Amino acid sequence: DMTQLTGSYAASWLPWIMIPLIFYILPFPVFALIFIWIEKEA
Amino acid sequence: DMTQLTGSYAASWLPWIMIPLIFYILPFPVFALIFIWIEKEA
Amino acid sequence: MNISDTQVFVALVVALLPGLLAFRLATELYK
Amino acid sequence: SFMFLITWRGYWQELIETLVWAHEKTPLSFGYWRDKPVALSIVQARLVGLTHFTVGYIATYGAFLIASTAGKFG
Amino acid sequence: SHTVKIYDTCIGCTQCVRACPTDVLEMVPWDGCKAAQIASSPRTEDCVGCKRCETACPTDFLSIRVYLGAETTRSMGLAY
Amino acid sequence: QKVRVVVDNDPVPTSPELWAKPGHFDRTLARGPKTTTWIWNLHANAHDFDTHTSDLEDISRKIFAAHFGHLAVIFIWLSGMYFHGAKFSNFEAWMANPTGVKPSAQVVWSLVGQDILNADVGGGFHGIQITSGLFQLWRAAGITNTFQLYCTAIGGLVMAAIMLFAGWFHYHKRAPKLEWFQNWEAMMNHHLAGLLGLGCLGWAGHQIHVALPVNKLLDAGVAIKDIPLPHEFILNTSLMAELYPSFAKGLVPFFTLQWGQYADFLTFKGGLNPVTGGLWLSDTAHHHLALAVLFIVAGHFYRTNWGIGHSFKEMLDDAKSPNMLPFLNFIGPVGHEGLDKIFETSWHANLSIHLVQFGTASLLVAHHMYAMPPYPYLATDYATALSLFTHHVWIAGFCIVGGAAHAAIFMVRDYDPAHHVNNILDRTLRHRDVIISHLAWVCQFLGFHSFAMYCHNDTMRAFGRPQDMFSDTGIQLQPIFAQWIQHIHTAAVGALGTTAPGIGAPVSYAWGGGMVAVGGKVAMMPIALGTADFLIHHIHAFTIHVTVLVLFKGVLFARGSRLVPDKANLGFRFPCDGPGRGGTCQVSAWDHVFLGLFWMYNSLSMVVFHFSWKMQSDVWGTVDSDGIVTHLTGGNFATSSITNNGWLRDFLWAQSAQVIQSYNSSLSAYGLMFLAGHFIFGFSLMFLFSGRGYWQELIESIVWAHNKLKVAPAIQPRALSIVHGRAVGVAHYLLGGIVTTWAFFLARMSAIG
Amino acid sequence: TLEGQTPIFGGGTGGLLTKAEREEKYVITWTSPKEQVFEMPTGGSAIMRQGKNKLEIARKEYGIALGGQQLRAKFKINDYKIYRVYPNGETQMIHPADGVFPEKVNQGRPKVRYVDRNIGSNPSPAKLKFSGVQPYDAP
Amino acid sequence: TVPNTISWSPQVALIISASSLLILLIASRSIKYPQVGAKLPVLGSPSVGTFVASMAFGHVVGAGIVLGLSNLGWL
Amino acid sequence: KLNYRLDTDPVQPYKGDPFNSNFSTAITDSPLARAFINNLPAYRKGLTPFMRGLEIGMAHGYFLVGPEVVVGPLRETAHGANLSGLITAIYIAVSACLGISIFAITTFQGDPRGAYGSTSKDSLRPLRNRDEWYQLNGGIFLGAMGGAVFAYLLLENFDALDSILRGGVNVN
Ligand code: F6C
Ligand code: CLA
Ligand code: CLA
Ligand code: CLA
Ligand code: CLA
Ligand code: CLA
Ligand SMILES: CC1=C(/C=C/C(C)=C/C=C/C(C)=C/C=C/C=C(C)/C=C/C=C(C)/C=C/C2=C(C)CCCC2(C)C)C(C)(C)CCC1
Ligand SMILES: CC1=C(/C=C/C(C)=C/C=C/C(C)=C/C=C/C=C(C)/C=C/C=C(C)/C=C/C2=C(C)CCCC2(C)C)C(C)(C)CCC1
Ligand SMILES: CC1=C(C/C=C(\C)CCC[C@H](C)CCC[C@H](C)CCCC(C)C)C(=O)c2ccccc2C1=O
Ligand SMILES: [Ca+2]
Repeated sequence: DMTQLTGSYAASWLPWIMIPLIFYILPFPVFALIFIWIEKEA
Repeated sequence: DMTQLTGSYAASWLPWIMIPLIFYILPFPVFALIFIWIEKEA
Repeated sequence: MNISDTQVFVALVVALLPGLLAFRLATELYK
Repeated sequence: SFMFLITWRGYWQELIETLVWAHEKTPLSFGYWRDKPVALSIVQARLVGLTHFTVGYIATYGAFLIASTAGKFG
Repeated sequence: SHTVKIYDTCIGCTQCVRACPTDVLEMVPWDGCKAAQIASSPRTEDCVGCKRCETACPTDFLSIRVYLGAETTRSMGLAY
Repeated sequence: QKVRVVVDNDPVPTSPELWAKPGHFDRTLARGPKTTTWIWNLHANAHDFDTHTSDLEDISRKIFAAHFGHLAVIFIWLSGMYFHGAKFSNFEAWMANPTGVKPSAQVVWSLVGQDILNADVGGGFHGIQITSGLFQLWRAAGITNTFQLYCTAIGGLVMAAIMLFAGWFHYHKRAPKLEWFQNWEAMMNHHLAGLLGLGCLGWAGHQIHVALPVNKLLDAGVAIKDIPLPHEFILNTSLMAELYPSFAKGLVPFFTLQWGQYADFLTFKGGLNPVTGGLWLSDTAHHHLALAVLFIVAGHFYRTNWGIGHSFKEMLDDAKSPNMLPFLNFIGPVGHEGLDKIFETSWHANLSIHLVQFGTASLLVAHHMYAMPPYPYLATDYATALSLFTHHVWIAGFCIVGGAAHAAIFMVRDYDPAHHVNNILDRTLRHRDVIISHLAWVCQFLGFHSFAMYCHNDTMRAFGRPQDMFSDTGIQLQPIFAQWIQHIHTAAVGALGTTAPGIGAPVSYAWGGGMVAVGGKVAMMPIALGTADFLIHHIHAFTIHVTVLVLFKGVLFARGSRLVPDKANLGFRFPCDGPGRGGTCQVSAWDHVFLGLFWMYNSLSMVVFHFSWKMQSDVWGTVDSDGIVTHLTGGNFATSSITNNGWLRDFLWAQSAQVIQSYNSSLSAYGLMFLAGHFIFGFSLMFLFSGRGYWQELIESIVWAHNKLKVAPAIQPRALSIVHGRAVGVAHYLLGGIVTTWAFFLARMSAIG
Repeated sequence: TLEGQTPIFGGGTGGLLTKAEREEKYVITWTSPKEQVFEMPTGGSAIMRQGKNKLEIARKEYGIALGGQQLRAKFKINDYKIYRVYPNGETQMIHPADGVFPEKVNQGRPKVRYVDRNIGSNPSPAKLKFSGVQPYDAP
Repeated sequence: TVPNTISWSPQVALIISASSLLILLIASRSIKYPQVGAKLPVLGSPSVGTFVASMAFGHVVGAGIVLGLSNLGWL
Repeated sequence: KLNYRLDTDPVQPYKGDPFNSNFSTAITDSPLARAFINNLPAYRKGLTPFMRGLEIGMAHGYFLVGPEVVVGPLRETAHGANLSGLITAIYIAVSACLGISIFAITTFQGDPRGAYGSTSKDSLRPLRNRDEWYQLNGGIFLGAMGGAVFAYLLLENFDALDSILRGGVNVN
């Protein structure tokens, strides 16, 4: 059916979790890591 | 039907929220304001 | 035919004017 | 890109100063800059504007190139 | 801070010192020109880099040169 | 005694010696050119009179004389329109068949194939279809033949010569003293009662005695030749009584205050004339007559020489705390006291206010003329209706930017801190960060909640989720307050109940009340407002607020800022204060005008785009015998204008078909000018994106080549100054963009209008 | 401590900010012959008192602009001094540095950042690679 | 309907004459600068400018009153 | 001849200092404005930093659920709309609390820059210690989660609450 995102390829559940992880789950922690890195006192 | 409070007047949802607000939502905060007012040290 | 929703809302907004002026008078009398 | 390329730095530095005043005088805004906000440098503005100009240049033509050919053929 | 250098072509016209908006420059005794004075930059920490001094300098080429360097609070002209 | 005429006799000799002395007005320019920058400076400072001399009296005399010169220019231009409409026009053919003939008053010669531009405009005539509305204006004035237009053309030339002599006379022979120019009360009294009041009365006389009788016959269907000349309605009083019975009573009802007798020709109908689609000429006659009385009465408000009247100084000095309203006392204990010094000495401050109000007036002209078409056969002439709205919108925008420009000039040059001590002007400058920061915030709120919701609509539509869009069929944003006003204004005339019983028809059919059609085309009909109108109106709110932010920041920070505290000493127009402080490019108030010009263009482009699309989609069209209206773009504004892909596709791409396919036809000039505008826009980007340091170095190598061949000029070539490059860039940018829209609008309307 | 009476000013938005209390602040003091209206460096008008005045300013350029372009040029006041005030209370007088205005030559002032050559004889940057020495700083 | 206007009658003359007279009594004793310019009893000795102003305003107010009354059937 | 008229000025210098970039206005210095602002949980005298965060989070988490319930992409069904609103409030609050954490990490190194330095006198930013910011952050997160869930429970049981507030539960 064409009412939902699906995948006929192997392990189609991988995009189901990797797209949220890379794009709106991990990026804020990654920004926090970089922000701490670029603000550290000498 | 006469199994519930209803209103044929305009904006009958107003008593639905205004009666709880004046009578058992806001009065305790109001009493808190008055209690602080009448106990303040000189 | 009683008043409409707009009339009730207008009265609520209009009543704010004596509401604020009552607060101004009450605090002024407290001085 | 036209904003970065046409408007230049001193206009934005004066505007940022006004926003700096507003933040300091607003209650409940507990945040405060560790790095003082300044307008982008003169050279940086040319680079940033050129980057937007180029990216828009490539994206606009790339979309048109693909759509006008793939829409009329395979 | 910015670096301000004065070269030997200075004629001691005092125009760079008068043009400086943050009092970076002063005129010191000298003997290389008829005016018997030369510009000096003892307070480059207060230099903002406006290059008003270079505009005022009448010699060709400039007797005073400003090289923009590390940016500080007062070199960026920040009141905050 | 206080108001008197004092002049100087022969203050400036009339000699052409200074004609051969370019730059004589400026001390620096008088020495002559050494570089090409001198040439540009000569033209840039030509009319900057306050830099020619510091004498305010001499400055004021230059203002007075130059204003006569500009009046002469306008009279020559007006004479040209009347002459071309009397010699190279199909005006007589159009007067016979207004609904089937295209107005045309420009004819081209046949030398290089440009005679193809002589379009088939009907009436057995070949020429360019004009969109200025001259024919509709002349018909409403009672003009019926080309001879009357020819007489007006000659009169315009005579008035141009009189204006030119007046400027020479009042500068070289009898130049008024500075005290004469400072009579605020006398000037207001004479310009209210004598200029606006007497002009309205004089035009009311022309309408009642000429325009109404001629137009009543025209709308009745009688031929041009059968209509008597306008003076016949004055001599033969029997003719004028047949048309309007009340003229049988003469002037008796006027002097006896029985004005109700005059109701037959001073009507109060409202609505539109069904025959022509314009406003009733009897309605406009009573309108102008009421204006004349109101203005003349207003002309006795100020105290000149007889004790009676109000004084500007007394009024201003009283408007302060605690004399204000209790909630308006924040203006401080000084208030408007000290503002009188501004109007004594600052011409720029007055120019700032007056340019703003021409922007207000021209905006009212644009909005009120499309919705209440005042001329016969104007509403159905879609080419003219679109051109008139667009032209006056653009004129208003330039005037508004000019008002902000000369407000900044006043602050830099004429403002004196000693005159403004804790007054409202001083207090405004002392909380300028308050004003600019709040204005910056509301600009971001408006931009997010107007434009980013269009981006929301584009993404939802692209996703195939129309239900999540901001639209009438999705998440609705109804402009309820504007809808409420339309209902109130329709119910006022009887079409918060009947608050204006005297008007029969609706004041404007755009608010409701019905539809008017003239020649099988819609003159005016209700303009419904939905979600698409809510979004576009808040686009206008966003763009206007940002244009205010750019200009008002420049005025408030013209003296200086936290970055450059002494910008006033640097002047109104300077490029920068160097790369220091991180970079101070475009800090002066002049660059805020320069940046504000772009934002005025961006704001007004969407205003005329909103007008053009909405009128073509929901108002203009053709009416069949059954009363069914098919619109020019088929009502696609509601569903297509809610995304900017719809603007790109259904407005820019779709409606540019006429101008893009105009080659090998009479509209080919619009096609050529369409590309011409695109060229100048791209050409301007060279000046805006670059800097003179590159160009000066490039000129060095070019000068080397000329030096190699002993052909280097003595006037050394210089790159344009930093400010000059910005001025050239913005001038070509606005010229290119406006010409592009001009050809886009006119080509489409000359074909389907 | 710095003595003087602040000019009559009703308040403004261009005054001191957090930087004055955190990093540094500047004070300009001068003596005027009469009470008169001057322009604050950051907008608005203020009234300087009859005696000796004291104005707190966010940046040193404000003092140079006020003292140089208004006090000296317009009001013929030549005794203005600019101090730098630190949050710890330390105050140092920075203008005029030695009591004599910089534009007037004064004995005992050394030459600072003077290059004993014309600007066209600066070495090429290729000669100074990896040495950390700028061409204008080269001997 | 067009508001009713009445033919000339002594009543409209009375209203205009009274309105001018009342304005003359008030203006000569209330305005800021009377007795300015060339001089013309119970009045404060108004100047020619004050008198012409009072009569002109008497016509303005009088016309408004008579038109307003006639419109409303004597209000 | 010079009259500033400051003594009768409705708008005075803020806190008697004319050079602190502020005015004494109805918004900044009126008795009602000061009473309301200074008694908000961010400024209320004597509150522990955790208790400040608990009240602030409680109020903010509660109302943050609403926007996605009514105009969100799951608004077609009541159960889905409530879940999306709860998740949106959780995501926003957790993002804010992450920003608060890294604010405390970077601001309080040595002597903090700006308004949080030792010599700063910013009356609008009174949390001058790193410990206070972490205690505030704990209250912010727990309050926001609790307020968001409280709004979620009321919206999920809206049919029961509607009968509750109309007396429909008194039929049987
Ligand atoms: C940090 C902290 C802080 C704070 C607190 O604390 C603040 C606050 C304020 C107040 C006061 C006001 C109002 C608000 C609003 O409405 O607006 C905004 C919005 C928002 C949304 C903002 C935001 C908020 C916060 C940031 C929150 C955060 C949270 C998150 C979630 C985190 C996340 C994290 C992760 C990791 C990513 C404002 C503002 C302004 N801003 Mg401002 N902020 C800041 C930050 C920042 C930065 C970074 C920048 C850069 C981008 C800027 C910018 C800006 C501008 C342009 C302007 C304007 O205009 C405005 C004004 O002035 O008016 C008047 N600003 N501010
Ligand atoms: C009732 C008297 C009267 C009238 C009608 C005017 C009209 C005008 N004045 Mg003016 N003025 C007056 C009294 C009057 N002034 C007095 C008493 C003073 C001294 C305080 C001034 C001081 C003054 C200054 C300082 C300036 C003006 C300017 C102007 C012009 C403004 C531009 C405009 O709107 O174009 C209107 C366009 C027109 C075509 C109007 C007609 C123009 C002619 C000259 C008017 C002729 C009318 C005359 C009664 C003949 C009528 C013939 C027929 C109808 C019977 C306008 C022509 C400005 C200007 O542009 O100067 C040139 C300007 O800078 N006036
Ligand atoms: C009644 C209207 C009016 C009047 C009397 C003035 C008067 C003045 N303005 Mg002003 N101005 C106005 C409207 C007006 N302005 C408007 C509407 C704007 C907004 C655009 C401005 C923007 C403006 C700026 C930004 C500046 C002035 C300046 C000046 C002063 C010097 C004039 C000057 O530079 O010569 C004009 C000399 C020129 C060479 C300009 C001609 C070139 C134009 C731009 C080309 C126009 C293109 C053409 C119409 C279409 C294409 C032509 C074709 C051949 C391609 C003078 C006091 C200057 C100043 O120093 O003030 C103190 C200044 O910097 N004004
Ligand atoms: C550089 C090579 C490259 C690129 C551009 C992409 C691009 C993409 N992958 Mg992918 N992938 C790659 C290599 C790459 N792949 C390899 C080698 C593997 C096997 C381990 C996978 C396994 C994989 C899975 C299992 C999935 C994707 C998915 C996707 C899509 C969403 C992004 C995502 O979830 O990443 C996921 C990325 C990984 C799981 C591992 C990526 C490993 C590569 C080698 C990292 C490369 C790092 C890069 C070179 C450094 C950049 C430097 C910086 C300066 C730019 C996107 C089209 C998703 C998809 O199909 O959505 C529809 C998805 O679910 N990828
Ligand atoms: C409120 C003023 C006003 C209005 C609404 C009109 C309306 C009209 N006039 Mg008219 N006119 C006016 C004043 C006005 N006039 C004055 C003062 C004169 C000269 C003394 C004339 C001279 C005149 C002639 C000679 C002709 C007209 C014609 C017309 C009709 C064509 C439409 C038009 O002109 O645009 C409508 C205009 C507007 C909507 C606005 C412009 C009016 C002024 C500029 C408004 C100024 C307000 C300003 C922005 C605020 C100032 C600041 C504030 C502090 C005071 C229309 C019925 C033509 C016709 O044949 O009629 C059918 C025609 O041939 N008029
Ligand atoms: C389309 C191009 C474009 C855009 C988007 C902007 C945007 C802006 N300009 Mg601008 N400008 C432009 C062209 C543009 N300009 C050009 C060509 C010029 C030359 C004349 C200027 C000259 C100019 C001046 C002189 C001024 C501005 C100002 C502004 C700001 C107005 C406030 C606002 O709208 O906030 C809302 C922001 C937007 C509408 C931007 C688009 C946001 C998108 C739609 C949503 C993004 C969603 C999300 C956040 C994305 C995050 C994803 C993550 C991965 C990054 C804003 C940042 C003014 C300003 O700063 O005042 C505050 C101001 O003074 N501009
Ligand atoms: C806006 C504009 C325009 C214009 C328009 C028009 C058209 C206007 C008009 C205007 C007018 C139209 C005006 C008028 C005026 C008038 C007057 C000023 C008059 C006067 C009169 C008198 C003074 C009289 C006298 C007498 C005699 C002679 C005898 C007996 C007694 C008596 C007293 C009655 C144009 C487009 C161009 C341009 C742009 C802008
Ligand atoms: C200023 C003002 C105002 C405003 C106000 C507002 C803005 C409000 C809001 C409010 C709000 C917005 C509120 C909220 C609140 C909240 C709450 C009250 C909550 C609670 C919660 C809870 C209780 C929770 C719990 C929990 C937890 C903790 C855990 C487990 C689970 C549970 C759920 C149990 C107005 C305009 C009116 C008027 C004027 C003034
Ligand atoms: C192109 C450019 C120049 C170069 C432009 C110059 C030097 C002006 C040249 C003007 C010419 C000489 C005017 C005449 C051009 C006509 C087209 C000649 C007509 C010839 C007839 C025979 C047809 C700048 O100087 C500059 C300065 C600052 C910012 C941007 C720029 C910039 O973009
Ligand atoms: Ca029960």
